[PDB]
Amino acid sequence: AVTQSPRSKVAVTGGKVTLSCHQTNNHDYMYWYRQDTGHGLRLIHYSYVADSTEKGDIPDGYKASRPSQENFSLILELASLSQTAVYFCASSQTNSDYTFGSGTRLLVIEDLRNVFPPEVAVFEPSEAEISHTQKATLVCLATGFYPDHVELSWWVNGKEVHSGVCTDPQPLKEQPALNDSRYALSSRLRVSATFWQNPRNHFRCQVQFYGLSENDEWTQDRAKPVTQIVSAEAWGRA
Amino acid sequence: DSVTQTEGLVTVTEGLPVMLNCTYQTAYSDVAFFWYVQYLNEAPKLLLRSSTDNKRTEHQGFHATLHKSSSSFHLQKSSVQLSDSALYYCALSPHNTGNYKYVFGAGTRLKVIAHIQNPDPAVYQLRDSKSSDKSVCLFTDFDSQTNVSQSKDSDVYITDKCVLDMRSMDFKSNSAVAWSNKSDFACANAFNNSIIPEDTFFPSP
Repeated sequence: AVTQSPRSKVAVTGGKVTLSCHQTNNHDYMYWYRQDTGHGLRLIHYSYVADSTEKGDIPDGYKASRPSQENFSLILELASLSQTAVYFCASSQTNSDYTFGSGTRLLVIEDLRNVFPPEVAVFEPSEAEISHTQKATLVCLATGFYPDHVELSWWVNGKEVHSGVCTDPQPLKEQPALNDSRYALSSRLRVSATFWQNPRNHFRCQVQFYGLSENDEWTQDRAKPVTQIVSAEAWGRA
Repeated sequence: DSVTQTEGLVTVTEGLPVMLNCTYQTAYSDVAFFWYVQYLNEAPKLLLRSSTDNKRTEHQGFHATLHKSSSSFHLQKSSVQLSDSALYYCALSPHNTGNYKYVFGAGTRLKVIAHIQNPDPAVYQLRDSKSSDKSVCLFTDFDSQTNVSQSKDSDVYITDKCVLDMRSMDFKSNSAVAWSNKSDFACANAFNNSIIPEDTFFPSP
């Protein structure tokens, strides 16, 4: 009923940015909030009127345009480092309770040169755990990525699994000293010893990275660090 | 005009109750009150709403009763579950004023922790599948009352505990991971910085 676009953006200090919202459900009201740890959800701009806008609690550094009843858009002329937050779009009927979009993670940085996709690696379960508890834990490690815009998933024999899985809620800084430090994320997949012992079983750790877009300039030697998937595979051992 | 929620993080073990406070300050009389839940990376979704004083609302074992007299709209639950770990927003909305807009509180993050009936702490070493020289130390099977802490070394990385559930075995387990590149990194030396149990199994092998 409510869709946000883009789902993720890496922008540059000074660059022009545009976040779009498209309501499939007809509503008079549409809002744009930014979510911040400590501040919570704060309003930037809203629209009562299908073809005009009104300023929220923090309109500073923002511009918003509602050219349709169904389309409310957020615009930043000079993307500031301050503007990095998760943005939420919500539409409501005046009487009605809000319906929310899934949100867009926007990251304004100094150098797109800091952008890197992850390195994924699968670590085989220990024979010690295999004997002691008759269970086998596989570890996945996604390292050296910037920004922390990743989604990790496990795939057993071509199907996505959720049971016996646990992923870190938030990633962790590799060099906590540096401001623009790269990240690391771990995940655990626990199977029964039998399931790992079987060499015919296939385990895959999938990492969806969100980085640069097609339109972003890349004047560097290394591969453009665009939005992509990075995987690591494993088969049982006896 | 003003919505005030409990500050920080609320850690509760599964099966136990919870109370997430929400007090407000509004000039208006006809007002709608809300609780929205936000599960990791998903949109905030309505959980409970009421506009009538003293009436109790129930949803997923989550109740809230409006107390206009003390400006209270607390969120409660008698027996919390692991799926209840989320960020909870308390909200206020004055009806019949023209321009409809919410007034949110800062939010309260609830973290729910597993009840481990049969623990057996251990630190195993895992090896990489491709080109097997890299290693990770797996600290697992400890009770929820064990807290993992980050290393005093800048070359060592330690992730916080995280429960996983094997639905088939009705079995749940806490795990924490440690890795480093440096030659000075042992699995026996990996979780010294943390209060690890006396009966922590360390394989020779």
